[PDB]
Amino acid sequence: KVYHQQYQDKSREYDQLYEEYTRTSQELQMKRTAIEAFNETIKIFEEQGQTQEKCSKEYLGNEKEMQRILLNSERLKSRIAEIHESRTKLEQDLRAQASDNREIDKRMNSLKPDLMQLRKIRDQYLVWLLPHHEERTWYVGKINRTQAEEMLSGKRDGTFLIRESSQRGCYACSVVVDGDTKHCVIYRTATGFGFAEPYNLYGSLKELVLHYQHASLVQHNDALTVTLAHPVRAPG
Amino acid sequence: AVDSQIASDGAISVDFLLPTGIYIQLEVPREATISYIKQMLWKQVHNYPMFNLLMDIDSYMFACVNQTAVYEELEDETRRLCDVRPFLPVLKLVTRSCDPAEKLDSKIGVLIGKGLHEFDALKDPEVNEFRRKMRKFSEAKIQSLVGLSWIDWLKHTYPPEHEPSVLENLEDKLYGGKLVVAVHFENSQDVFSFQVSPNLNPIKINELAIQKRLTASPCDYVLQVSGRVEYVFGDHPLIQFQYIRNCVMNRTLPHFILVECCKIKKMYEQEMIAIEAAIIWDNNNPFQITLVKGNKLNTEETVKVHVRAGLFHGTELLCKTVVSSEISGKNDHIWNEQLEFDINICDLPRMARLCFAVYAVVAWVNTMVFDFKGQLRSGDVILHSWSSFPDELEEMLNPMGTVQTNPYAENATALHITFPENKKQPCYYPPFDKIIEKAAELAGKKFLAVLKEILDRDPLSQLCENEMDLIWTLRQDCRENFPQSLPKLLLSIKWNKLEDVAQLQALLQIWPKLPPREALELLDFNYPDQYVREYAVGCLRQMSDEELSQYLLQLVQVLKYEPFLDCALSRFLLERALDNRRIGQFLFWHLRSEVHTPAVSVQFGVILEAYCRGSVGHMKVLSKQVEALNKLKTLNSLIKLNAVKLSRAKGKEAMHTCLKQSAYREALSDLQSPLNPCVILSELYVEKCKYMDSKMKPLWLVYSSRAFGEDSVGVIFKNGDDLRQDMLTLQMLRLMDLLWKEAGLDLRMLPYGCLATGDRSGLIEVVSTSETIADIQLNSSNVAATAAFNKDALLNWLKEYNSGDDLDRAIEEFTLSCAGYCVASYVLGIGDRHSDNIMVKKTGQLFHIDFGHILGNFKSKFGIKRERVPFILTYDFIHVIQQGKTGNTEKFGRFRQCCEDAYLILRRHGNLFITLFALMLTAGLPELTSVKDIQYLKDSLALGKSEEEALKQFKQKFDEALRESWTTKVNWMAHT
Ligand SMILES: CS(=O)(=O)N1CCN(Cc2cc3nc(-c4cccc5[nH]ncc45)nc(N4CCOCC4)c3s2)CC1
Repeated sequence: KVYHQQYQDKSREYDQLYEEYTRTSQELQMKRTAIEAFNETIKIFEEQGQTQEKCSKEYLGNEKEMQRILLNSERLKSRIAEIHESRTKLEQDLRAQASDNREIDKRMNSLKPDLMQLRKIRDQYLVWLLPHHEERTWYVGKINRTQAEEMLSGKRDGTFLIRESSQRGCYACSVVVDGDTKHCVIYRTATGFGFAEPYNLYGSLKELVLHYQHASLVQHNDALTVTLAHPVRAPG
Repeated sequence: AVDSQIASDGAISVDFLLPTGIYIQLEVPREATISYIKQMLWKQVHNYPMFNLLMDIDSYMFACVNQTAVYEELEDETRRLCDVRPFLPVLKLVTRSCDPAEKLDSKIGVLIGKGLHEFDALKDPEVNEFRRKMRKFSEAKIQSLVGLSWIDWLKHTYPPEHEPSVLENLEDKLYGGKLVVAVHFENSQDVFSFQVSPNLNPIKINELAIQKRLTASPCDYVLQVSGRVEYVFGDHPLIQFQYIRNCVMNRTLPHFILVECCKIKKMYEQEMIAIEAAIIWDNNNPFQITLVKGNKLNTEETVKVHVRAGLFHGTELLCKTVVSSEISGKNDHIWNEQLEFDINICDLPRMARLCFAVYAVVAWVNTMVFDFKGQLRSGDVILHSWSSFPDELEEMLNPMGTVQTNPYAENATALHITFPENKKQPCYYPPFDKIIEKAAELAGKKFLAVLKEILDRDPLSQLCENEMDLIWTLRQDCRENFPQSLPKLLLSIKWNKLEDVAQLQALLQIWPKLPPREALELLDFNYPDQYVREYAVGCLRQMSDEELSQYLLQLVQVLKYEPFLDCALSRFLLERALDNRRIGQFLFWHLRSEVHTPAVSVQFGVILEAYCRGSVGHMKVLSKQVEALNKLKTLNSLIKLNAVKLSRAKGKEAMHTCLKQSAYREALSDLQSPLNPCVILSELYVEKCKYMDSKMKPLWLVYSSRAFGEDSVGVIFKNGDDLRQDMLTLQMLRLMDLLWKEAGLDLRMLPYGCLATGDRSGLIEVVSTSETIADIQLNSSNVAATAAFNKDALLNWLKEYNSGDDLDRAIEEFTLSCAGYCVASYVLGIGDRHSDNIMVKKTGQLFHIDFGHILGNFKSKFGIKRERVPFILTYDFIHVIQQGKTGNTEKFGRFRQCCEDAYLILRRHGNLFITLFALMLTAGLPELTSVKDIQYLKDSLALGKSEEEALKQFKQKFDEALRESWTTKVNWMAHT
């Protein structure tokens, strides 16, 4: 009777299994490498047993060398001993790590179809296959910096009241920075509007304002800090 | 504890197995010279019986078992005991003159990391059938090498690189026609300069070279590139040689050394000295398979039992998902059942793949219906399954997975199966000729419009039945107008019946050869046929070694896919690698990098020895490197340890002293770069070698190319990380640079060298005079250290190293390289790029560095997830392009032009990208897991939409980044 509640926490249970398995399988080929090496070392010691027995039959003085050789065959016998035990203890640890990895495929492959069953519910989950918004709130038509500084002085340290530039068919932006009012030129171009050439792709002087309340002025000038939180017509 | 390499200092108790069986144990210092030990043992030899049946020290040499079960005959008596870490302390003193050419078989097993006996230990026919097949051919090449006179040998060992008409795009980056080339004689201290036509033959430089009054034929001399085993000679124009082309292209001075024939003769003779060390169809009935028991103890709550079957030919299924009899899914595993296969035995593809699994709701084995010689697999066969190895998506039964079974028996799954062995005379595949006779017996200007709209849709896009029908219907018409459509056609017909198959095979022979770039598709999962593949490579066989080296990575990954061993691809790759320009080395290196992994261990292992064998000469150099790399691994291991108890600057010293020691300065010095086979390595500039701040503390090796090489080389050895994503994304970048230059666009890109040499090991190549943009920014007086720490730091940087005229090229090279990277990044969906991973050379060139994730978002292995990588631009790039110059429309416009142009060029070869990323599925990358992954490209490249419908999309994406130009600039290093 259960539907969509969560997923993310049980999803990561696969890696809680896979992160240790990959390390374990890696250690198992590594542990098998040594048994191959161990089983190959023995082969050389085994060859020694043959040679010491064949080379010893060479008695072509013979009484004192009967025991000196015997001793060395019996020490060489005792080396292949501890190295058969040393190999067996590693062979026992392979059997252990390998058994543990089988009890993990018992956990790994049991949680894999949970996502396969989820497919019918999961893929069917379907439905689909701001005070600057007013023009006059920041626009102040034909003005001069003198008349711009006038209004803005006394207002908060982040207000927008944009004039029109001294320059023929341009615009300007009079802004109260954290300290006082600063005025920059906003430009017209076929590409749109904006303070500087590669960065003036704004269709309207309003969509610009709307995309500079989020973004800082700092790029165009280090001096021009604060963005635009308040235009004109504050509550209360 | 599994090997002696951890923090320990003193002597070690080693066993000395004499030829007379005299066992002797002696405590010998750990870091002792193997000759010092040989001498040491010799002292006590007499206090032990049989002291007289021995010869002198110098007639005997030690032998051991490596950390890899290999019997290591130690000729080089100068190696430290620990520098040749024997698995067990034991050393068998053998006679130096143990000449049975099993001393060769030692030398080989050692290089590879698999002892040759292991192939005999498999006892399975094919391994031996093919080791012996290749050995015949490998030894034919060794024999080809013996006759050859001087210079002709060079053409076989290090052949010069040719590149016709690449200049018919970009012309004369030379003062007039005249090329400026530099030459000096062998051990000469004085160089000479020449003004030369780029259209002349190298012989003119030799004629000019002899014009030095100091009192031989120009032909008795050869032009070797100064600091590389790279040679330039032959009846060809100077510009045609890739070397010259590059110097021309990057306004660099071609550096040549003149070698007297007798010096190359000398090398040839010393190599030939070592070369001497070479001492039924008519069975109209249904097909069905009988099987017996399984072997699982595994228990499940919601569902009890598990058992499945079914058979395919690539992706295409030929039967329904056949189930089986229910036993005890919590206890009893033994059973028997006759498995129903509603398919005739006559209409069966010789490349048919019988697949098996169980009810996952759990292991799998997939084994082929036919064998190495196309004999119907029949009789009792054991199938060693892959438990907990199935991928998340497989279409019930997995058809993709290997036909080569699990190496483990104990505590690793298996399966019992029998096939119709019945008759004393068996059933073999219909001959390579008889299927053409089957077709001969069986015997569109309007459509031109329709099928162009069908035979276009990208390799990953799979056709719907009706399309398939028309493709087969109008098959002769498309053969004549759309030859490039056979990949689509080869998938149109169901491989279920022989009549169509015959007609299809007939077509291939009478079908023209597609280009190598195109042919590559015919080597993925879609096309498993032994004759399409034989033709696919057919086309590759007609490609340059330089073009070959390009698609080599994924060609090696197709060897991983291959179901057999004696395939045309292996035969081709070895045929090519045995005649290498530098091919053989990468072929060899790429193979070891994976021989460590079970499923490929036999595969690559065999191929590897088959190379080593045909490479009896060069063998020394490859080993020189293997030793060079191991020494690095350890020094790094010690570097990790040091870093804890050592100061950043004290651990540097530690590293420096370690390098300065007898063992290091010998091993990892004066023996050829693995990254570039031509690049010589020579003396280390120790004082300048370092290790990185990173979690794996990677080494930074600087190689002062002594006297001859103009400047220094710089390598990065990194052990602990998967260096394969980089290795592939860097190769992808090399392609984009290829394609753009092809179309006509040198965006001055830097896909710097990268090779993963093993398991989480490998090398990155260092780019000279470079710097991280984070590095450039901090440690600079940011506009008199007053405002915005970022702005113009990157500009002043360039200004510092570029004087007047130079500043223009610098910013010019900055722009297009930035443009080139901006596109290539987005397109390949390279994520989480920050000023810490973007870099700038002192030439102005820009480039990328930490390729953690591609074709989706970067999330660590624990929680690996995907996200669309948007196009990104930083304020910092624009600012430089601009120069800070408040208003323009020619430089930040030149940028956008390039950006657009580039994006459009990639779109055209979008299929080439999707094909390579598709062949790279086998490789096993954490990212490339499925065809759902390659599907990212289709979107990034806007592969459905037309050029201008798709340009408009990107034209918008690019502008939207100019909107987030400071916004992204912030994300690059604010918190970072
Ligand atoms: C002095 S310090 O080295 O200890 N320290 C740590 C890092 N350094 C900056 C650099 C990091 C860096 N990482 C990489 C890399 C990292 C991980 C994976 C990779 N794939 N490719 C490169 C690379 N590739 C690099 N090269 C550069 C040029 O040639 C090319 C590479 C550089 S340069 C400076 C401060």
